[PDB]
Amino acid sequence: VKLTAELIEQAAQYTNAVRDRELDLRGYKIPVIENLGATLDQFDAIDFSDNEIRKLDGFPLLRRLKTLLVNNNRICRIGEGLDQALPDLTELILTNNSLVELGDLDPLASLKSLTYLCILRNPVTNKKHYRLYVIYKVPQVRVLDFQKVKLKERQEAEKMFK
Amino acid sequence: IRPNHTIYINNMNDKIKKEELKRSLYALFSQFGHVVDIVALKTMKMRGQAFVIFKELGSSTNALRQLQGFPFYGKPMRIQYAKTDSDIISKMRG
RNA sequence: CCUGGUAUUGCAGUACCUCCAGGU
Repeated sequence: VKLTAELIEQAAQYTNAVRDRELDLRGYKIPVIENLGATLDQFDAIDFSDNEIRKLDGFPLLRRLKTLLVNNNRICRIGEGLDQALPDLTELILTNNSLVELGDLDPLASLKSLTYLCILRNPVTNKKHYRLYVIYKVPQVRVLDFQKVKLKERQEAEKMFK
Repeated sequence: IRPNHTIYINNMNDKIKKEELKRSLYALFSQFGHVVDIVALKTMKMRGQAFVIFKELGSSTNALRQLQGFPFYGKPMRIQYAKTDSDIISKMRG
């Protein structure tokens, strides 16, 4: 069940609860993110929850995409050119995925508008200094794992890793 | 209070602006199923609370058990099944 | 809107939403 143009065209399309245009791509068992061209850059949000995607990569240039819900997939790596295809990405929800090393979260530093980030229920979470590492390497984030990035944490992350 | 499509949350940090609260609520609760809508006001009466509505009932029950006391913006949230059925649910059913 | 501090534990359908001081 390839993510195909035909698949996207019959997919529930609606205005979500936070007033954004969202496309519903839940529970299709998609393994690879591809063929997004067919959405025609018409969505503010794309819901990819409960699928089998391994890597957050493969996006076309999508100027309107601001929210990516990627819950319960198998994300173990993040693509390197994400800001070049998603310039205004502001919210990224990665709860319950497979990111294991702090260094695998490095590609998120290039998403200049990224403000809401959630990486809960990922092995990487239990790594020593996981929170400070994210704060220093992705300073554009204001809310991390539903907790406010505070000044004291920023300073503390400036010492360690300076 | 029987299982319900809508969950009632209280004990929330009322300093978060309304639109940010609703967007984080949506994000957090999307992991269990499609959230149809969220009702949250900052009036004196309703501040620190929110109603989260899900398409599927199993999603509401799972959310309730798994996020009971989850630290959200600094406080442990308290979740419960809503007393009544949500207007949106009643309209979607009949 | 942003810092501090402070009140409120309340079952809803929303112009907006505690108050106090400081910053814009």
